[PDB]
Amino acid sequence: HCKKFGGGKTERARKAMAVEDIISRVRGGSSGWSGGLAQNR
Amino acid sequence: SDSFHSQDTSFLNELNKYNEKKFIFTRI
Amino acid sequence: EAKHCVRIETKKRVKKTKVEHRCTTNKLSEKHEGSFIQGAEKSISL
Amino acid sequence: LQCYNCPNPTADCKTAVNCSSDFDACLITKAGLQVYNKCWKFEHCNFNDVTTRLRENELTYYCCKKDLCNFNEQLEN
Amino acid sequence: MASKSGFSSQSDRGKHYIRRTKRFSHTKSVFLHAR
Amino acid sequence: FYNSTWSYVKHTSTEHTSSSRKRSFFRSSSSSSRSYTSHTNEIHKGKSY
Amino acid sequence: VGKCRGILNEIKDRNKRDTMVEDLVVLVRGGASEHITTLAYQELP
Amino acid sequence: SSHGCKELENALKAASGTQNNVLRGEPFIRGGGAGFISGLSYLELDNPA
Ligand SMILES: *[C@@H]1O[C@H](CO)[C@@H](O[C@@H]2O[C@H](CO)[C@@H](O)[C@H](O)[C@H]2NC(C)=O)[C@H](O)[C@H]1NC(C)=O
Ligand SMILES: *[C@@H]1O[C@H](CO)[C@@H](O)[C@H](O)[C@H]1NC(C)=O
Repeated sequence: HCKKFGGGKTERARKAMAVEDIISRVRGGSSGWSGGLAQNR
Repeated sequence: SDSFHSQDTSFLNELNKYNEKKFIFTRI
Repeated sequence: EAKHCVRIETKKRVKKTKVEHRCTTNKLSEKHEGSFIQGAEKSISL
Repeated sequence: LQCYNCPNPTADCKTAVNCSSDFDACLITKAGLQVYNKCWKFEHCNFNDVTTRLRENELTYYCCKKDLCNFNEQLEN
Repeated sequence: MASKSGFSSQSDRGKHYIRRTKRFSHTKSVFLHAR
Repeated sequence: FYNSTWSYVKHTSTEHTSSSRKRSFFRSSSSSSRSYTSHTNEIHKGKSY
Repeated sequence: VGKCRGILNEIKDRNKRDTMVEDLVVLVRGGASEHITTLAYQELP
Repeated sequence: SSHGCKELENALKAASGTQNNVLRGEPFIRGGGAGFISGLSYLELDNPA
């Protein structure tokens, strides 16, 4: 009854990059309370 | 598309592009 | 607000006829609100 | 449909199978060497869907009518 | 746009057009000096 | 101190409608609708202490 | 007989530049270390 | 027979808003303890006196 046809070209190109970098350094003050400031400002 | 058989031609062309940039810097 | 609607019909025969409507409407609303509060205090104490 | 089925590239899909539902079209697809045949679904001839399911980007296909229509050489070239 | 004509003949001609534009710009500035 | 606040809205719409049917062994209909809206809102505040 | 013809054309160009720049300098001179530091925090005291 | 029906729309919106909020304060003290001076001269915006 019917004949059905097609064709074509598909293209995808991707570039994706994510960088996360945190430094939290505390010099001076006691180990515990400098560590507390290092962890949670 | 034409009919007297009935017969069709269809054409498609597309370019879909997406770009995103997100930069956060904080120094204390 | 205004509505202004007019209508005319005509026919003539030994044949031609016209029936016709044209009408136009206007609406307006202005709304106004205003407030002004002013005040002063002095206090001199010795 | 009762189609030839080859979900994986097969340059001469002769794998006729009794997916013998009556009223519905088959698929033939040629993507160069990447030739495919399926007990496809009727009510379809969408290039984007074929590229999706068959994972092919240059393919040529027919949604050929009803039963046994879809032997591998029905696509010329 | 929509056009039709006929006699035995038919001739249908439709058109659509859209030109939608959005243009937004917000700025905030704060200067806070304490001494 | 003074605290001052103004608020204004002007809403206007204008519309036109037309119909015209004619018969003279040739038949015709003709119709036009035209609508215009202009809407303005202004709010103004000055506060001094 | 019938012959039909048609075109659809479409564009959606959308751009969304967004930026924040925040500079805070705190200077504290004199007093005890404890108060000097907590004054040197980023919030007003 | 011949028929033709033609439509146009042309909506437009334009909004603009500006704020300026300037606050200035200069508590000044002579005399009294340095700590009471700094405590009192520190401007509390909810109670500026
Ligand atoms: C221009 O067109 C857009 C898209 O239709 C309009 O945004 C719609 O507005 C209605 C009424 O406010 C909302 O119900 C829809 O949810 C909106 N759609 C989107 C995707 O935001 C916009 O209002 C139009 N602009 C003008 C000035 O008429
Ligand atoms: C930092 O401290 C706050 C307040 O005590 C708390 O709500 C938060 O969860 C803490 N976060 C971390 C990582 O310790």
